[PDB]
Parts: sequence; C-alpha cells; structure tokens
Amino acid sequence: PFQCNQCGASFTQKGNLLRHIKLHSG
Amino acid sequence: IINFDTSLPTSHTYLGADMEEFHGRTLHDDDSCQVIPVLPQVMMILIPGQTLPLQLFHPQEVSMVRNLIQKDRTFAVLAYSNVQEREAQFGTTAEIYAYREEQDFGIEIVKVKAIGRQRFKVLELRTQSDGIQQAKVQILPECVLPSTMSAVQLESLNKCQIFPSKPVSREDQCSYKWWQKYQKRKFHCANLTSWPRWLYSLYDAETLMDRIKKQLREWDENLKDDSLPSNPIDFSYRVAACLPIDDVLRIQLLKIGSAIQRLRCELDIMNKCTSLCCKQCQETEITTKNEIFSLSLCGPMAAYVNPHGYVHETLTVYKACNLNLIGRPSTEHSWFPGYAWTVAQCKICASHIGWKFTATKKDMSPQKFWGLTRSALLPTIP
Amino acid sequence: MSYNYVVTAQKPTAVNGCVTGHFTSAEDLNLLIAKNTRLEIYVVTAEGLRPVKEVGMYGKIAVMELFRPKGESKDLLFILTAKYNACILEYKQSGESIDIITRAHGNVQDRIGRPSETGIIGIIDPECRMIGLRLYDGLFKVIPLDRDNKELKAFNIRLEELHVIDVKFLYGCQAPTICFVYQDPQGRHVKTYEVSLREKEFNKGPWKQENVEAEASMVIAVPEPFGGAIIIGQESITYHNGDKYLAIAPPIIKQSTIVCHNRVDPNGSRYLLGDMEGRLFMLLLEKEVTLKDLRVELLGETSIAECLTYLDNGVVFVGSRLGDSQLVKLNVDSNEQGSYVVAMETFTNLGPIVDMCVVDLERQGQLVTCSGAFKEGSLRIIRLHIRTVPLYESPRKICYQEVSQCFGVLSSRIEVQDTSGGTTALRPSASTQALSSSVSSSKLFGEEVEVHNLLIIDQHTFEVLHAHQFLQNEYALSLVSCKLGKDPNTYFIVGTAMVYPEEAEPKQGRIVVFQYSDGKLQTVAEKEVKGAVYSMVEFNGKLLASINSTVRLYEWTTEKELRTECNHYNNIMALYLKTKGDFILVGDLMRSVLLLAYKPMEGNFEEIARDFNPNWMSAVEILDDDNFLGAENAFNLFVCQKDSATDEERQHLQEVGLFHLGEFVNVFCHGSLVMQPTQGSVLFGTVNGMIGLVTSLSESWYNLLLDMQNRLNKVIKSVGKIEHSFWRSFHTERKTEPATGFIDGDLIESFLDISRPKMQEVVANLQYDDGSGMKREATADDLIKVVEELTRIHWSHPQFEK
Ligand SMILES: O=C1CC[C@H](N2Cc3cc(NC(=O)c4ccccc4)ccc3C2=O)C(=O)N1
Ligand SMILES: [Zn+2]
Ligand SMILES: [Zn+2]
Repeated sequence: PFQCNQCGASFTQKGNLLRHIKLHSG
Repeated sequence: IINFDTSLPTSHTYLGADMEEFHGRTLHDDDSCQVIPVLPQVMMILIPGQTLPLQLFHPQEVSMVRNLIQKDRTFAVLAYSNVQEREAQFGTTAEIYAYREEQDFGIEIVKVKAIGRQRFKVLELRTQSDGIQQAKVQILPECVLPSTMSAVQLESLNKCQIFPSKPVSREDQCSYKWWQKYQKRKFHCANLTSWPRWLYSLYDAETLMDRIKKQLREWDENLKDDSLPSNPIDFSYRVAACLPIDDVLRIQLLKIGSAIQRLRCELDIMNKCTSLCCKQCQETEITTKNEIFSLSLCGPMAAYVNPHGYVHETLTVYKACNLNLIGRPSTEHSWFPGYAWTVAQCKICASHIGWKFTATKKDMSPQKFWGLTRSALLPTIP
Repeated sequence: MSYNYVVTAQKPTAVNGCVTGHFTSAEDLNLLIAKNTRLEIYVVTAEGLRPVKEVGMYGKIAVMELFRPKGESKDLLFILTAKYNACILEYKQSGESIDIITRAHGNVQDRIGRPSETGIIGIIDPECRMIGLRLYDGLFKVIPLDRDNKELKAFNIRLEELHVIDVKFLYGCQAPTICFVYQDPQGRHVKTYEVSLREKEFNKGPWKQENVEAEASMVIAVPEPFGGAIIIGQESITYHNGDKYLAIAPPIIKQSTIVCHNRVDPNGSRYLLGDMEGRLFMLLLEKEVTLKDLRVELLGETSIAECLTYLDNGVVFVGSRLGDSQLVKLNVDSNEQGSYVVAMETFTNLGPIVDMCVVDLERQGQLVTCSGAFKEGSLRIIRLHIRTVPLYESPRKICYQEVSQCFGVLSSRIEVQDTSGGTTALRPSASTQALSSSVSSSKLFGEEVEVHNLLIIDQHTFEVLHAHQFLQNEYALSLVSCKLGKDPNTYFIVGTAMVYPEEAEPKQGRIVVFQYSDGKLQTVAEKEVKGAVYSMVEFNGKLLASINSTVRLYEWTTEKELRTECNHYNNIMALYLKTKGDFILVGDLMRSVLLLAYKPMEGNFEEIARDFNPNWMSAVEILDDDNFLGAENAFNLFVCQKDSATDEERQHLQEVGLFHLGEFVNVFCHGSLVMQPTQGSVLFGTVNGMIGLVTSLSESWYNLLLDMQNRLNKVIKSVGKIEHSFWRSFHTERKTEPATGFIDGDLIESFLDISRPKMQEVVANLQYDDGSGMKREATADDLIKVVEELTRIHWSHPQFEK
C-alpha cells in the first residue's frame, strides 16, 4: 500500500513513510 | 553465475513484452548544427552504446515523444556539470527503439527504451512555450587514427605486418610469448624514429585493450574474450560505462574524441584504487572494487526504471558491508527475473543505498547479491 | 612567424625502388632508381652507371614498373604516387633536349575506402593488357591499357578475401590470371583468379592450394617454360603449378626473413634473395619443360637491402634504406664460401636521421647527424661535402662539448643470450673497440637484448675515446651537455628508464651526471626517479626533465646534487620539451601542444595556452616567442601561434600554417649560420635522409612570393601533369585542406632554370614593391635578383648527369 517513490516498497509503518520522505530529500 | 541467463536483464521484461520495435539508423553529419528536443526530467550521463529505460507521465512529454516517433526518433540528453542550475556544455543523442502506450488508471503512460548514439556540444539552450527545451547542437567527431607505423613503415616489410592468429585460447593468466613477438614485429620500424618500441606500444589500441581486459578479468573471473566488443571505440565506450567513477570523470571521458586517449584515461582510472563509501556520512565503507561482478550482459552497472518512472543506476556486488535491511522480500517489478528484493540503507545515516536480492529457489546461483545505486555512492581514491 | 619559407638543402638519399629495362632506347640497358619524389635514370655500361636524367615529381613514388605494349619501340614507365596520381611516361630525346612525356594521367582514388594494411600493390600483366592495383581491402582495381585511355579510367572488382598478403600476374596464361596469398581464421591459402575485361568480373582460376606455410609472404611468378608461382616463407620455399608441387626447407634461411627478390636469367633459372640482415642468397631452378628440384645457396654479405636488381654482367645493384647503396660483383670463384660477392661502388645515404647538432659556428657551421641502424649506423659530417664515420651499431642521440672537444653519443647494440646465462655480441662495434671502458654494474635463450652505451668521440679524428655501459634492462632516452648553477664544470647528463617485458609502463628511471676529464669518464651524481625520463633541457642554470606525465625543475647544489624546485602535473606524456627564455613547449605523441611559463618570483609553473588536436606528431620546435612549428601525421608541417587577432581566446593556439612536405621529420635544430629578407634559420632531418631549411618572411615578401608561385604554376610543366596545389595540400585520412602560410622554395628556385621568354611571361603585369616606395612594372632581372637571395640561404647542388 503506502510506499516510497525514490526507493522500493517501505510499508512497515506509517512513521516509516515520512521518515523515508525527509530521508530521501536529505 | 550458473543457470542464470545474463541476457534476461538486458531485454527489460519488467516493462513489457509486446513493445513496438523500430529497426533503423539516422546518423547526423560530422561538425553539423542541429536542433533536438531535450527530456526535462532525465539527469543521467548517457554514454554511446548504453540503454536507457523511461516511463513518462506528464502530458507534454507524452505528446513530444509521440511527435518524435515519426520525426527520426532522436532526443538529446544533457550532461549537467552541476544539476542545480541546469547548465551543460556537452551531451549525447539518444535513439528510440522500443515504445508502447497504456491507458491504466485513466491516464496515458508511454514506456520508451533508448540507446546512445552520438556526442555533441551545447551551443544555445532555447526554451519553448510548452516546457520542452530545444537545443542547438554541434555533432562532435569520432577520431579514427591509423597505425603509428603507417607514416614510417618500409614497403618490403608490409607483407610481414600481418600476424598469424592469436595462439590457442587461454583461460587464465594468459602466458603470452606472443605479445612480445607482436611488439617485435609490428613496431620493428621504430628504429627509424627517435622513440623505442614500448612507447609505441603505449599508444597501440590492441595492447591497451588487452591490458584493460586483463585488469577486468582480475576482478570478475567469468569474463570471456568474446563478451567485450572487438572495436576500440565500442570497447572504450563500454569500459567507460562500466567503471565506478563520479560525474566529473565521466564528463572528462566523454570530452575525449579519440579512442586511444579514452583507453589510456580508462587505464589510468583503473590503476588508482577506489573504495565505495556512503555519500551522506563519508565515513562508512560499503564495498570495494574486488566485489564488483557482472550479472548482466552489459557490465556490472546498468540503468533501470522503477514503477514510478524514476531511474536508478544499479551496481551489482557480491558482498556489502554495513547495510541495514528493512522489509520483506518481494518479487514485484524486479529488474532481475527470478529474484526478490529488500531495501537496504546505511547503518549510520539511514540513507537509501540500494537493495538486497535473494533468490526464490535454491538452485539459483548466485543465491544472493546486492545492488547499490550510483548516486548514493562516491569513489574514495586514497 | 605566420609566413614561412621551406627549401631543400639535401635531396633524399634513400632508395625505395629500382627497375631495369629499355627506357632511353631499344639498345640501351637502363637502371631506374626511385628515391622519395625523385627519379634517376642511368645507362648501364661496363665501368658502372652513367647518369643521364634526373627529374622531380609532385608526389611520393609508391609504384614504378616498366612495360612495353605492342607497336612500341621501347619501354614505357608507370608511376603511382601516395596521393593516387597515376601516369604513363615516355622518354624523348631531340638532340640535346631530354623530355619526359606524359602519355596518360589521372587520379584513381576512391572516395569511400579503407587503405590496406600491407600497402599499395601495383602489377602489370606480361602481355600488357591491364594494370592491377590493390589500394583498399576487398577491392581490386583494373586499368585497361587500350590506346584510347588517356584519363586512366578504372573499374572495381569485388574480392571476397579481405586480408591479401601478395598478388602477382602469371605467365603463359591465355587470359589475365592473378595468383595471390591471403589469410583467413583457418590459416594462409593460395588462390588464383581470371580477370575478364568484357564482363568486368572474376572467373575461376586454374588451381588452388592450402599447403602454403603460416609465414608465407612472397609470391614470385616464374616465366616460361616453367610457369607457376614460388611462395617464400620463413622456413620453406614451395613451387605451385596446377598438379605440380615441389617443397624445400633449407636450414640456412631459418635465421632471418627474406624480403626482396630479383630475376637473374630471362627464363627464370636463377633468382636473387635478400634477407633482413644483409645476406644474399641464390635460388636455382633445375629443369629436365618441367621443374625437377629447388636449390638455395649463400653468396655473401651486402648492405641491408630494400630492393635488388641484376645488371646483366654479374653486377648487382643493392638499394638500401638503412645504409649506403652498393654495386657488387658475383664471382664464379670465391674466398671462403661458394660464389662470393665483392663490393666495387658505394653511394651515400644519410637516412634515417634520428638526431643532429650544429657545431663550429665561429666562422660556417657544420652538421653532425646520427645515421643508419644496426651494422650500418654511422656519424655523418656535412659541410655539400659529407664524411662518414662507421660505428657498426645504432646511434641514437648526439651532443657537443666544446670545452672537452668531444661529442657525446648514445648508442645501442644487439646481443644474444647464450647458454651460460650471459650475452654475446654479433660483431665488433664502437662500444666494444673503445680506448677505455666502464660499466655501471656487472651482472650475468638465443633471444636478443639491447645494450645501451654512452660514447665519447674526438672532434678531430672521430675516434672512440671512452665507452660507458649502462645497467641491465636500462634504456637511455635523453642527453644534454650544459653547465648548472655556479659550478664552472660542464657535464654530460643522461636520462634513462628501466624496462621489463612484463611491465607496460616503466616505474623506475634515473638521471646520471658524467664529467669527462683526464682521459676518462667519471660519475658525479645519480638521482632515482619513479618513471621514464623522456626529455631533458637546460633552463637558466637549472635542469628541466620530463618525468612521465609530470615535469621536474632541478637545482644544482654546492654539494654536487640535484634538488627539486617545482612540480607541474599534466594529463599527457611530455615526450617533447623545448625552451625559449621563460617559456616551455610541451608535447605528446597525440599532437597535444602545451605552453608553460616559469614565474621566477612565485617559484612554480603556469599554463599560458594549449591546443589539443588528435593526430600523430613527430617533432616540435620554437620559432619565436609567439610561433611554434611541428610535424604532423602523414608528411605535413604545421605552425601554431599565440595571442593573434577575453581570456578564453588568449588560452587558445590556432593554426596559421599548413603544408605537405612529403617527408617524415625526426629532429629540429637551430642552424642559424650552417650555410652562412628572411629571419631565423631552422634545419630538420628526415627518415629519407633529406635535410631542409625553414625561415620566416615578412608579409610583403610572402605576398610577392605567393603571387609568383601562382604565376609559375601556369608555365612549368609537371611530370605526370600533377598540380602543385594538390601536391602541397595538407593531407590526413580524415581531412584535406589547401596549404597556407608556407612558401615552397623549390618552385621559387625553379624560376632560374626556365628560359627568358618564359621569364617574361611570368613577370608580365606584376607590380614590384621596391624598397624605394613606388610600385612599378617588374622586369625579369628584378625577380632574378630576388630569387638569388632565396637560393643563397643554403648551399647549391652539383650537376647530376654527365
Ligand atoms: O529490484 C527492484 C526493486 C527496486 C525497484 N522498485 C521501486 C518500487 C516502488 C514501489 N512503490 C509504488 O509503486 C507506490 C505505489 C503507490 C504509492 C506510492 C508508491 C513499488 C515497487 C518498487 C520496486 O520494485 C524496482 O523496480 N526493481
Ligand atoms: Zn524512501
Ligand atoms: Zn550513511
């Protein structure tokens, strides 16, 4: 379901989504 | 590499199987001025002979690619020196050889596969009203130089300039007792000049290619002599594509017009040892050049497209150090058929480094390997 | 500067072809010798060779053959040049007037094609029906020899074999038949074809065979009554004629490779063979209608032969590229072997010139060059008067020490590894027969190694006073003679490199400082470096040495040592290094020109300008502060200049001069007054043994000489009707361009050889910019006065014919 765009599926948690979001920009 | 067809990743089955294939060639004249459209989202340095997959979502690139389909199927990829300000002085010409349109999710999507053809110099960066950049382009030449002895050779020795075929195929070490004979016979006219035989060997395409092949076979033992191209220009382009170097070195290699100079530069690049580290921390080692191996017919580094059209340049390595694994294996949209993947991030800074590929079966070899993206790696030269 | 003047001081002396026939008349036996761009015609008499005619051609001669079609009283000459200019020439004599008449001419170049690896091959069939040319791989070019073909029109026939070694026309065939040897992945094969002029096609040949050995290179067509072909390889000689097969493997020819041959008897009973080391062989064919056996015997030693020719009385002409050409006599009896040869005449050859220097400039310079290779190596003193000093080994570099009254010469000799683990010498040479000897260090199958030596030679007697032998696997590359720092002594400085067969790039080298005093050579200091010392030069009391892709300025310490001052790292190999003041000119083999400047107050190097154009470059020189001269791929010369009318264009060197010379230049020297309007004087030496001069001209003189060139090209008749503009055009495989910025002094000096009416034709309606200021209609005498000076710049050639 919820997963990244600059990387593979990251659907472990709702927190993980935005963690990867600011992670990818940084 | 046993029971895995290395031709599988090259065909890009994950994109589709019923693509429309166009066979043809359109080579521009040398030192000619041309106007070519530019893809607005691509930020990759394409070397001639490399394959680029693309997924296009916005309507304007869809319409521009549709227009390009009957107008010689050529678009320009700009090598950005610094990607922030979008300034580029050199680029490459890409030809479309596979395309297909879908209507899923109520919007139109075009999938394109392209191959690099020619190099050029950026003159004028014209911008159109619809957001597609038109570029004034000067087509750079490929310099084919004759043998160094063609200006000095004796006519009586012209019949002896042709050698018997290279001795019975060796597999490792390659004892020569032939490269010595080849040096003695090909550059025998060197005593007519001021320079010795080995200096002329340092500018010989065949010897440079053999040295490069030996150094490549040192790291990956499954190379065969017929896997690499037999033409100096194609060989140099393939080697420049396969080397783990940063963007400035790739631009410098693209700026060279002669194949011999490119081969010499590539040998110089190979000689200096490199270690690949995480870019955000710059203090944790991921992998070394020794673990680089080629699971694909086109070297250990290739361009692939993820389900959202974003392009990653993946490097296939055997052993990866200091990588944390999060997620479960999944076979959806895998670039390597028969393998799943789990995302891998740097253990220290948690940045996305690549993926870990695990075989579903037990008869597959290699059972596991790691693929790391180039943009998250920097070459550390001690 | 941007306008230059090139003249020839010494004509080329290397022989690249020789033929025999009846060219002057039906009763005279003629020898035709092809030196570079020069054709010499001789009449063979009992006492030797009588020169008759000498002509210059607008091209490099690649093919020279003599043929006599039906209805012709005497032979005709076919010439093909490296720029693919073909002509058929006739000899005409009306009293004292000797003319070379062009019967047909044309250009046979193909716009699309790859030049063949084994060169240009030109063959004429025995019945004079067609000319066959192999210029590009996969194509065979046929020129029909009908009388109404004045433009030399040809057609192409497709060859399915791409790698052809040799091809010849066969004797005794009712149709034009060719026999050739080609290589495929399976090996080397011999095949025959029939050429049809009606269908412009290849037909099936009379036979075919595979038994040709893996190292077969020569095809010899045997005349009647034998017929067939003879294939020469490294260990075997084979005869093929249909179902006839004869093979011999003589042990004597295993030591070296046969490269040249010539027919002795008209019916092919005897042949002459020449190998790479100067041995002369005789091949004898025994008959009984058909061939019975093949025999090879050794005659003796001659010069290293490029071509051989028999002169119908036991006299053989040996044409050499690495040494002097000879006339030799074959005797029925002999000294120590069977059928020895005796030398009776020697002709001077200065090629190849690998280095030279200018000496004795107090008052009239002299030129000392390093000529020849292997056993023909020698020192030539040119004053033209030429003196020969035989060395019997290869000379590499030369320099002059005035305080010691001696020359420093780098040399190399070939030695073979014996069973003991050491090395043994093939012949006595100057390095082994020296008055005194020294070795850097003494150390311990049947393969050749190179031994490098430094020789001290007296300037008066040219006797070897000292020989110094370098280390094992050491290669000496550069040599200078200079004073350094505040030391009042003059030193010999040598830059070497350590070369091992398993290492592509040398990782070690050294710079050695020698002093010659009290009859002996002593080592003062040595410096170990991490690369090859390709070039060294003296720079304002400091030493400038090119260490691979970097350069290293060195200081001379009061402790007699070398201390590093500054390092500049480049991306190119510094093969060429020239200096003028505070400017350094750096170049590589790929024609990458780099200009550096030394900043004395900062103590480092700065980059001024550059020009990177991928080609093959053989030499560079600095003309003045702004202009630089070089030699290009093929046989061209170029001039680059600086600051000519932002920092982007100030860092760019652009081309102001292009010229096609026809020679391969190895060395540039500043011979200001070697031979005692023009500014500067630069000499160059070529592979062909040619010496030339380059000088600078002002704009007005350049314009006047260009106009005179254009007017002269309309009245001078060229041999083969070749255009001077096409001949002098800058030529590479990817680019052809007109010449600019260069004046051909040979054509200007030809003005004095023409008749007075032709002089008035040339000078008609020409404006003379006299130094007085007012322009007026020039007369012939004014231009005669002007050309005089242009000839005085160098010496004058003597008469050739009797
Ligand atoms: O080996 C591999 C693995 C890496 C790479 N990716 C990237 C990827 C993103 C995604 N998210 C998505 O669709 C998605 C869907 C809805 C909302 C947001 C995102 C799914 C699968 C993959 C996937 O497989 C690939 O294509 N090849
Ligand atoms: Zn992410
Ligand atoms: Zn990190």
